Amino acid sequence: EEPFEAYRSREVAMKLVEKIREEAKTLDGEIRIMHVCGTHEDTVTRHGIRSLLPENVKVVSGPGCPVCITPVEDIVAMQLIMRKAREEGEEIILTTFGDMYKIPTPMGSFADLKSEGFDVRIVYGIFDTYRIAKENPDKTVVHFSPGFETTTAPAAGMLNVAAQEELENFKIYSVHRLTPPAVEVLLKQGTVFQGLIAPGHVSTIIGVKGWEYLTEKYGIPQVVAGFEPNDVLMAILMLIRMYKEGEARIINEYERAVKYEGNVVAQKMIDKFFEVVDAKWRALGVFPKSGLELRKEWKDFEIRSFYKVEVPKNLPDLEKGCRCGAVLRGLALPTDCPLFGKTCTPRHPVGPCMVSYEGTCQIFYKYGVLF
Amino acid sequence: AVPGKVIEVNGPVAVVDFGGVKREVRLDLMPDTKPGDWVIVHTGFAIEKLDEKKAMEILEAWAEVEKAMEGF
Ligand code: SF4
Repeated sequence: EEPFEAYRSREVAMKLVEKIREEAKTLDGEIRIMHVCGTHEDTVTRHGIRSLLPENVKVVSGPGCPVCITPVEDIVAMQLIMRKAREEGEEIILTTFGDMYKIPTPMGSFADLKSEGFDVRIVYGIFDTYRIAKENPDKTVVHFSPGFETTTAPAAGMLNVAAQEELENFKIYSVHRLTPPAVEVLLKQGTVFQGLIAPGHVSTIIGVKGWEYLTEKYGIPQVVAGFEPNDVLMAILMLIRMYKEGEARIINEYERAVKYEGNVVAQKMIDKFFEVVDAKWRALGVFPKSGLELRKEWKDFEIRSFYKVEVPKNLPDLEKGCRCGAVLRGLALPTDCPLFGKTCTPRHPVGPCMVSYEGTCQIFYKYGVLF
Repeated sequence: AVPGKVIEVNGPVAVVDFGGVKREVRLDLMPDTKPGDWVIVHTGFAIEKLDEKKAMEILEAWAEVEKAMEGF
């Protein structure tokens, strides 16, 4: 039996829902709460939480989907590198997460690269890539590495092990991203929210400390939350009270898994190999200081250090008609998309939001939301 | 995202039990992990420990302070 049963008790969920309703009655206007975690959206939609909530309490879904926001340029670039490598005699084994594998671009996906005869393997984590590198010294093994802080930490750890053993056929195409900088940008570009449900797993890595500047700089109340429905319900309840009491602080509802300081070992490992840079967010634009690239001292671990390719200019981020940009910004839900459930489906997806496991569109589709 | 119980530890690798399914997990981010620990795993790596005992203690401590400040 998994510890912390109270956090997944249906009876507790009922009382929290009832409590939220009461607090909302005496709410002056409307409260808009945003979360930036696909797992949170999954919890929310799967348990019909938006339905259980008062009319004046809205849960907005932010860009909490690392694959969705991976730029087209990088995906196509990895494809060109695969071709150029082969042409130059060097054979490469490419690893990628399952959803990124089917991510569309105006010139094909990694699945198309596979069908053209390239060794493209689906992995569940960077340690898989590592073993593959071990078992194939004669080949250059590269993992197209996307992900927020929670996925970047294991990448950092594995790079640390590779550098010690001096593994030389183990590379990555870094498209790692930072979450807080994206929340800041959304705040400044128009997404309106009065409270934030900070991502629980990302917070495990960067701690409550990693989110504090947003409250000190923008005066917005935050709750670091777990992923059980009660974790989210609790976070919503707490944000409402803070909003009503005019408080501006961060509450660590996920105290059981998140230290205030975060995971220092992970943090140092990340700082050792990566450096912050401005970066593109598919369908959203360029967010300053929001991405990670390998430091010069470690250029040898980045596959791009070994192959210069030129990605065709002007590749559109999305297919015509896709509102994944509005969905990612929390400005619209998948049901506000004319294509949702018709032209666009997991089977025949139009945009990245429908392909990704963490995609808000896939999540809505998967749980039969017809709305 | 389900937590797992560490049943085996061998250097940087642990065997974690997730509802009867056992998988190998890297411990690089949680070096002091030991058999019996409950951990959260992401993409093959343990990222944090779950200590219900600790959590219950903090709760009781908090209640004791409030109970005392209120009159019980
Ligand atoms: S349903 Fe499809 S097409 Fe509409 S935004 Fe979501 S992914 Fe884009």
